[PDB]
Amino acid sequence: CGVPAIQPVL
Amino acid sequence: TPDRLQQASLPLLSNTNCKKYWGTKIKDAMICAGASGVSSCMGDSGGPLVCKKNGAWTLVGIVSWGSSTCSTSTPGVYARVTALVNWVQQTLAAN
Amino acid sequence: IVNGEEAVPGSWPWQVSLQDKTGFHFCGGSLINENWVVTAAHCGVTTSDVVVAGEFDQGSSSEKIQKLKIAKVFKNSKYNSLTINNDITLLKLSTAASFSQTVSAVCLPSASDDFAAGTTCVTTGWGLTRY
Ligand SMILES: *C(=O)[C@H](Cc1ccccc1)NC(=O)[C@H](CC(C)C)NC(C)=O
Repeated sequence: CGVPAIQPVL
Repeated sequence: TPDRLQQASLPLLSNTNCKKYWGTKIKDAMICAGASGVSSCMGDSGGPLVCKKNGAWTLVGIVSWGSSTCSTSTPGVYARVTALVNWVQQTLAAN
Repeated sequence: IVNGEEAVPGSWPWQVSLQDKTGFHFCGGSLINENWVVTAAHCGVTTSDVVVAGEFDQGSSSEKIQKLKIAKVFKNSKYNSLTINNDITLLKLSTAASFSQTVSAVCLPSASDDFAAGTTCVTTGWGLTRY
């Protein structure tokens, strides 16, 4: 859990 | 209402400090965040407030309520997941 | 979210949209596994509502989204609607979500986990961007 395949960019 | 998903980083506040804005409305199963120039608003309710812990995004809050006008200078109030996770665990285990 | 920004499509895989039968988005939610969604108890979800996963642009017709039916609504019995305390509801899906690159679960903390004031976190959603 908690590890997106597509990394978020903030 | 935006068609595309929005995001925003914001800081967590302590309940004590949050009571300076909301007074007694702040309970133990609530956690505040914001008052930083951004704000959750109508339609965001039920959504996530996540914090990265040990490399993984963890659900810390659930968008609950806040300023009637979504003021960015007022903190938003979220359901505090750590105070509700035991119930989540019991519910899944029994269903 | 007021003053937020557009997210990278599919970068918040656990984020779902709760829509009524007319297709109107009224609340957000988070997938904690293939069969369960966590949301706010005050959203007043019913089994006639739909959970939409894998969505980014609610205005697009070309996204491969998953519209999932709700089997049961579990409102936390501790929820107090007068004070809005313990605002949490669990939704058990009739059909399990299909996890993929754009659909997956968020982690849950331990009851004793600590998140200090001052920590910067993130919130997402399709809520109003201007009041
Ligand atoms: C649910 O979409 C919103 C989320 C929100 C709204 C304004 C500021 C911060 C977060 N919650 C509400 O509209 C709630 C609903 C009651 C059931 C608490 N009302 C208020 C005044 O926040």
